[PDB]
Amino acid sequence: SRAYVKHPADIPDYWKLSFPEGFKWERVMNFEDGGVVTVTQDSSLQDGEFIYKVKLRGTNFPSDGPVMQKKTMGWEAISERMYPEDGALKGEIKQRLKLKDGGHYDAEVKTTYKAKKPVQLPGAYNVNIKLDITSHNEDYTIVEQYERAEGRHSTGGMD
Amino acid sequence: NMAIIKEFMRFKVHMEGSVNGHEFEIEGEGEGRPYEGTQTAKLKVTKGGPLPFAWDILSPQFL
Repeated sequence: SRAYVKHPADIPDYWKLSFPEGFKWERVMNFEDGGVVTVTQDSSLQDGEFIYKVKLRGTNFPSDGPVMQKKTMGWEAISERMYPEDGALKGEIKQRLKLKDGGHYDAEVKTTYKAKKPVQLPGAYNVNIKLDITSHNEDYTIVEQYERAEGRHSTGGMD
Repeated sequence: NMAIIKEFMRFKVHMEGSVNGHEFEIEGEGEGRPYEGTQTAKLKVTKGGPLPFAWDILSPQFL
């Protein structure tokens, strides 16, 4: 939900600048056991609220691994390294899912964010993300999440 | 733009997807403070539930 990233004044908030038209993104997640998730999303602003449409395709998860067996325990703190490329804003993450067995399950993720109109692109910087499941029913057909996200310069020193 | 994006904003999300062939749909709604960088969501599986896989692969797509 990229409209809600806190930005410093001197870094252009690409996602907020894209509105009201909005932006689209496409994400690929490669998990260490061969599992793949590809996701596309369209974000727009209508009737004063943001409207998100998402499609997700996950394939090749070992029928015996932590995802299919519901053995994960949440995402660690995430640092998404942002950079402009080919007219779009890209984000790359190396990030783990906690496992019930005292362990970790790693993912490499790359996302391309493109505004529907011309928007100024930022240079390289990081987005720091905390993503929490705050509550759920027994079978996760109802789930509540909290996220905090903040851009930080990755160059530029103490300045 | 600092006009059209208020200090408090709500959102609606629709997901359609499949994992290892298992089709499902999810409808949700959230809210937060765009300039402060914080938000909450409540999601409900509407088709394909209960899900045979970790919710954690879906959470970053919402968020």
